[PDB]
Amino acid sequence: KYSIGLAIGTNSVGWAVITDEYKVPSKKFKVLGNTDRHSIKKNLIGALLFDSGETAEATRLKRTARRRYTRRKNRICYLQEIFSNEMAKVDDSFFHRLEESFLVEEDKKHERHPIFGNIVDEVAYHEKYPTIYHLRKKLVDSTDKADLRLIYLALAHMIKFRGHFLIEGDLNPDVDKLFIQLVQTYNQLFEENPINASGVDAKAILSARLSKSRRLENLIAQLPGEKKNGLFGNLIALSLGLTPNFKSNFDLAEDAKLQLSKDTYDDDLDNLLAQIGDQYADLFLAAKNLSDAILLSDILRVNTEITKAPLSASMIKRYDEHHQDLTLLKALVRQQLPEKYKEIFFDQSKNGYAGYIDGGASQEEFYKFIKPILEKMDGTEELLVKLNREDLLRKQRTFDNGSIPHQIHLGELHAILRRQEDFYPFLKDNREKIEKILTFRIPYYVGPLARGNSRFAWMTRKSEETITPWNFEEVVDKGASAQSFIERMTNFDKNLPNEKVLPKHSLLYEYFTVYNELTKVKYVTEGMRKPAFLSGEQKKAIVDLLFKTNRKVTVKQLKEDYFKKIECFDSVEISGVEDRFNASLGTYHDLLKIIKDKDFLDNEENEDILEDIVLTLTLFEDREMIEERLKTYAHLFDDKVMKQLKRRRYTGWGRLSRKLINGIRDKQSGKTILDFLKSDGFANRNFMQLIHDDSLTFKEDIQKAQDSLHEHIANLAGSPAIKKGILQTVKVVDELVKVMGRHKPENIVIEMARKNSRERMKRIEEGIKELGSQILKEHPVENTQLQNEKLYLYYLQNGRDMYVDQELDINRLSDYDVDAIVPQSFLKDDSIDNKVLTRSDKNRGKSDNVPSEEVVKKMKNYWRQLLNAKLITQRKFDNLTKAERGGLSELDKAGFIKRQLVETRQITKHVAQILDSRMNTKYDENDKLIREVKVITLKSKLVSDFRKDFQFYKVREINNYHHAHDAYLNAVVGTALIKKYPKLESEFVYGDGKATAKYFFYSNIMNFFKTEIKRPLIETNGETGEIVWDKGRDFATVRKVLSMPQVNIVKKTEVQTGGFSKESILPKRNSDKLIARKKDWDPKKYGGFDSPTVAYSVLVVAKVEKGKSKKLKSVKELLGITIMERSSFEKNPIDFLEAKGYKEVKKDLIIKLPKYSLFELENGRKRMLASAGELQKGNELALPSKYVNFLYLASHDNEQKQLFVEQHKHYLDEIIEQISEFSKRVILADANLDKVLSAYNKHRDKPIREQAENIIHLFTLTNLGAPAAFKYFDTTIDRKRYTSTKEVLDATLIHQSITGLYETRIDLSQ
RNA sequence: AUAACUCAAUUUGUAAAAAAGUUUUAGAGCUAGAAAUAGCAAGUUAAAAUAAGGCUAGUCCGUUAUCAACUUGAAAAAGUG
DNA sequence: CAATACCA
DNA sequence: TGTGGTATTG
DNA sequence: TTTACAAATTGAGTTAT
Ligand SMILES: [Mg+2]
Ligand SMILES: [Mg+2]
Ligand SMILES: [Mg+2]
Ligand SMILES: [Mg+2]
Ligand SMILES: [Mg+2]
Ligand SMILES: [Mg+2]
Ligand SMILES: [Mg+2]
Ligand SMILES: [Mg+2]
Repeated sequence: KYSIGLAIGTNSVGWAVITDEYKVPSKKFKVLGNTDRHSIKKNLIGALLFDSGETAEATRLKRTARRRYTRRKNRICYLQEIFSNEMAKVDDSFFHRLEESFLVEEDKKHERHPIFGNIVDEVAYHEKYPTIYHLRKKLVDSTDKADLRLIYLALAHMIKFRGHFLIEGDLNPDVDKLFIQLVQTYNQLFEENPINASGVDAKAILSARLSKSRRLENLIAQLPGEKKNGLFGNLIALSLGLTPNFKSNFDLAEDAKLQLSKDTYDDDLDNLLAQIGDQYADLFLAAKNLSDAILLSDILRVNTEITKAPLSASMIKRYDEHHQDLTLLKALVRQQLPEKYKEIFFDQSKNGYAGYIDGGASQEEFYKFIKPILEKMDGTEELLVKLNREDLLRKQRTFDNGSIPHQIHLGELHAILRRQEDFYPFLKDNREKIEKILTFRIPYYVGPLARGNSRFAWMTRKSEETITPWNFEEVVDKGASAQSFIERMTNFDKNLPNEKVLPKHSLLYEYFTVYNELTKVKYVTEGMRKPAFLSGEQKKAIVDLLFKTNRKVTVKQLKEDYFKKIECFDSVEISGVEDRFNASLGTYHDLLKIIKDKDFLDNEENEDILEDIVLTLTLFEDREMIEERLKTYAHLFDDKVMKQLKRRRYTGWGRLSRKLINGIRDKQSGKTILDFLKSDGFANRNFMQLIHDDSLTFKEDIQKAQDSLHEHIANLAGSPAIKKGILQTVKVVDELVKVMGRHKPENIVIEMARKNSRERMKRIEEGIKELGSQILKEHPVENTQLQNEKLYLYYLQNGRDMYVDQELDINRLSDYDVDAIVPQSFLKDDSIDNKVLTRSDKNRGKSDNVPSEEVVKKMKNYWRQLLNAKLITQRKFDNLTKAERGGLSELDKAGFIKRQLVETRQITKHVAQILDSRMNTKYDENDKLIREVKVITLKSKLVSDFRKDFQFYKVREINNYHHAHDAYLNAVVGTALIKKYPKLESEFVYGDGKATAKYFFYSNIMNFFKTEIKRPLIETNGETGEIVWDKGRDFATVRKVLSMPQVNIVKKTEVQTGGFSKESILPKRNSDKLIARKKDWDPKKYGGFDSPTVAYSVLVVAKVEKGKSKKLKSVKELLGITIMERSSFEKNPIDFLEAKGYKEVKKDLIIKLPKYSLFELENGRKRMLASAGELQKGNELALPSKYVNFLYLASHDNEQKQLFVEQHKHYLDEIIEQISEFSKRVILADANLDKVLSAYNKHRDKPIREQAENIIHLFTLTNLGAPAAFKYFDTTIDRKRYTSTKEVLDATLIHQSITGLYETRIDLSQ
């Protein structure tokens, strides 16, 4: 009797019920509650709206951060624990004074001076050590016995802020020396061509505070006859951390583009050295050394002969220079600009020095402020020099201290420990403990150190001790934990669910892939009548001769190196492989290079061992654990080989198990899968064939060896945003089926709808750096500017034309074109992957295809450079160069066209599967499923084109009806489509020369609706005779449906979750709005939080005390229960409310009111709950469809439409009138309405297009939900808010089911 | 439609870490003047907190997902036009 | 208790 | 961006 | 801000059920 239409979105689900003749039914539904109404008429069409479902990222970030905080605190605790006794002998209350430092003097239990406990000693301390780094340096260098408190302070300061762990090994803090060394190995390599390094200050040039490239050019500038692109130049550039290509230096064909910071460098250099010889290893090693020394050089900036604390010395340098320069600046301003002195050094709100030190001004803002002040005056040259160096008036605690490795803090810590252990025995006994406190780090592959109460943890205990940094290796089972880290995420073999999957780089797996690809190769020569398979002997010969001697195997190598040299063929045609084999034996060659024993690798006896080794290399990444794991094989190799093996690492997992590949044997033959791959008589059967062959036993054994709705939907792949929509639409369908008397629909039609700046700037920076371009230095940008498409494309194309080979102009982007690589008539692609910036799109070649062969030939190399620089992707490149591969065939065109109407997205298929499996649950006499309900999926293009062809226009900003209308149209068009063409069920319905034909077929699939293109008035199906569409009266029905005033729009009521409030930590203030950051921290003294989020409101009817005498007065109001207060209120609401001050609370009248709670008042006017103290607009403006269509036409053959617009331009005043009466009845914002009427009367002189486009903006005044601002023409209209929820307390509350068809209304007159 | 492999791109989920920022306190302000108020000297650092907190007491957990109303029911869930 | 600006 | 909390203004 | 890891998914290709 009926079908269902569905439109699934990220913030909405549209639904509709249709009958046989495309009508939507209307029904009487019962109304519950305490009001007048017993029932209500409802149309069976509507839409559910909801806030976006969120990902789990933020929660994760905060969680991990939390853990870091508690662990840091623990570190400090360990330290103090060690210091306890001996500190008790010296100062009874030192640690207590430390821990209560935050407290106001009034609340302190001890003296207000932290370190010593009296004014004179404290002032003395600060006088001697103005910063902590002074004390650090003192304690590192001096030999005197020191106060235990200062020792503690230094150690604790080093431990609390320890630095990163991005560098492995030990650091011992130079550049001149290693530079001389590089020159040495260079000149000792190139005797005929020497370099003169005399008078060259390598230290000042390389450690200079400049960009790496500039410094490179500075160094090269001191070398005559030497250029930056030369070998030595590339070595220095390697040391500066650029991306040099040593190809041109060594006449290579393979580009030696090698970056030092890149993780693959250590293998890139082996790959390169294997080509030019091993004499050159010295050189590159020296280069790396110099690179390290340079890195240490941006960090330290102080001679290592003065002290063993270069870092602290550097901070002290910052201090001294800040002092001197501050004195200088003060004097200068005193002399020359005496009127600006107060502004600069006294006002915190002005970004001067005062705002820099005492205000919220950053170093960048401060530098911005004094730049023209320094420029305007005289004697401020070097100050400007330091300003451009970002080295002017530096603080010591700065944003750029993230460079500091933990090894140097560790260096100072160790030095201090060694220094003072000569006086304090406990420092001697606890040196390594403290060092480990700074050093220890929980491995990422271990996870939280939990004991059964963490859903995130996986680590296994080797003993039931409390875990400390010092007993970690003995208590934690590192191996089992590291293994569990991987195995809890990896797949099992689908075919054998109890078997683990092999490593992707396993030798056996690669043998499998190579043989599987090899088995389906065929060849023909002159003498043979038909192409033949490769035999077992041939396959083995090819493997041994080609696959075991070459990294990759090409077709040419197959022909020449095999078919010519062995089979004696001068010519042969091959069909199994393209250009070169996809599979290869990479691990075989890796291990061949490492262990240097082909016979060992070829011996079948060593199979298990090699598999275990590769497994170890894959499963782990820790070199120590890898080493311990490989110990059982230490007797088989030399120590050198053992270390090389240690360095070798792999990642990634296969798809099949070892038991599937080479374990299970066929009962009759006794052969495994791999055995069949290597030899199978005449029929070289595939893995797919072996697995499905009824004459073998594999299929038998495999078939032998073989989640609620919410969980199922949650486990799908996709954004949680769309998943929310999926669950919601399932629930909607359930309710609709319930409404229809528990009868199932005939059909269900579903349609599914289709920061970054940082990533963009990153892409462009790395790309340009790879390209070695200067365009970034010549044309500097900001990430916010890259939001512009043409500019982003400009930088991605290195400021060149993508079709012509010429430079473009940044200032002329408005004259250029953005062309689509594959025409948008075929591929609806809006991404950068299908877009390109060119001067004129006519230069692309033909507009009917991929860019011409001419262009491809002209630009291929440039595109290659862009590819290697990651400025374009592989897909973009392949699309750009398709013309040399025959361009777009007709098959491709037909395919694209059919893809424009046939959904292929996996997630939608999952939706259809869920619905289908929920509806059809019965099987027939042949044990086959009975499909009572047909689930159809369409793309949005069908309904969109339908609306555009018969003028059922959509304007989103008028109201929310368009979702529901979309669902309806989905149902109609879908059912009609399959009723007309029952053959297309394979394409649209869930479950189990010609190119031109398919093209024209799919391109005119929707022609049966049209009356002329010339077709009959009544459209039926040829075989059945059943009428599918009546052009005379069905369009009328659709038009009546879209014109229906009442449509069930329901905003999902949701409890608010998340953070308690704004994170801002505010200063103290006299306001009850402030919230304590800790239990005893009175916010009037300490400041705290502000602006909490209400989880849900609550209706309270009770009494409150009034006046001095506390007279009980009856009240009725809304109380906002915050997220922080929720658990307490839910534990015992009465006690909570009474604690709030309420008395004699009517417990049974307590009503929970989440956000978006709906209330109705007088003239059909509605409000939604935005908070406990604010409301949202609750009504929908049902504008008559004539006005919607008129607006659509006016705001955007065409001449008939223009004539319609001009003949009906009086519609404007009518639309304004409708908006006006609606606003007067429901919105109640007279000031804004006056502004609107006035502004509209102002621009009544403007063209019709413009007036329509700006009338579009006016609907935000009447839109459902939260009020917002909008510009009519140039007049901004500020939002009017509903800052009181009082009127709601006497309105009628409305409880709605998911469709809004079931209602319970409560008159809040109590 | 499905399976294995090659190349690339995207998305989701988890763990271990760094540097800032903010807040209160501690870095004896000095003179003149009864008084607000002038004139000048100064500033770079540190401690502690970083969701209130919880029991399961761990070097653990605390911001995702999920949620009309009513009848029941501790609760989970069923039922109701 | 408006119009209303600023904030995260 | 959008939108609910807050102090200020009257 | 940095490091380490797994899984789908899309889409250009080779071979199959
Ligand atoms: Mg805490
Ligand atoms: Mg030179
Ligand atoms: Mg600071
Ligand atoms: Mg190939
Ligand atoms: Mg590994
Ligand atoms: Mg939530
Ligand atoms: Mg800080
Ligand atoms: Mg509801």
